[PDB]
Amino acid sequence: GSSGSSGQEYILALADVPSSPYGVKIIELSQTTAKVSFNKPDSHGGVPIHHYQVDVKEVASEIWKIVRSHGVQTMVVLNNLEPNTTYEIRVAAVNGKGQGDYSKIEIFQTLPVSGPSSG
Repeated sequence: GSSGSSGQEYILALADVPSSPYGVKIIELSQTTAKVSFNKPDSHGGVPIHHYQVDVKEVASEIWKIVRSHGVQTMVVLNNLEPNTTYEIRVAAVNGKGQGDYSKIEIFQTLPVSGPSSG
């Protein structure tokens, strides 16, 4: 029939990448940080997702920053951002196969600095 390593290549070999996530929205937005909460993808690329790839950057800047999570969580907080500024973030599903597709580009604007003294 065949030689070399073979056996578990029935479907796991003809598998595809996971679909783009949904429900993505910023629940906790700050002047410097920004929390992005989303829901699992309506479907997976055959194999179980490993992690999510998030890419955020200023609508004016041309540098995309990649921030990986610490697991299969659908929630991640961003940092190192300027207040009163807007940034475009996109959530994608990355698995053994790879980075399927990016979800509807999201646009969030940090809060305008108010003061360190609770008011």
